[PDB]
Amino acid sequence: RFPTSGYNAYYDSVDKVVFVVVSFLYPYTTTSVNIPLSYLSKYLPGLLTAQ
Amino acid sequence: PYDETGAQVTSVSSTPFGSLIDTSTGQQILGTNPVLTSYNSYTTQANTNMQ
Repeated sequence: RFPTSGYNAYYDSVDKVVFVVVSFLYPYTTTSVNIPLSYLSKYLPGLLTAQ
Repeated sequence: PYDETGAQVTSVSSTPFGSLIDTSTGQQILGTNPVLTSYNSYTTQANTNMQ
């Protein structure tokens, strides 16, 4: 499961959806890197409107 | 005139077209519209094609 503390749960209130983004697959899981906003505005039409 | 929050002002300032709030998915309308460029040279370009 994802953390109960030490996380970020983002609340897009324009699609009204609670999302968490985590770096997973190969190669690098170890080497955490912030996930962009760019491809996420694709897949949520409410990060295509507002924060 | 009387403004929002119960103030009164003399001034009018309008809403600008292409930064309104849509009811389409609760979005925001584009900065360039067909209606925009149609009016941005309305002198010919409001007379369109048949319409």
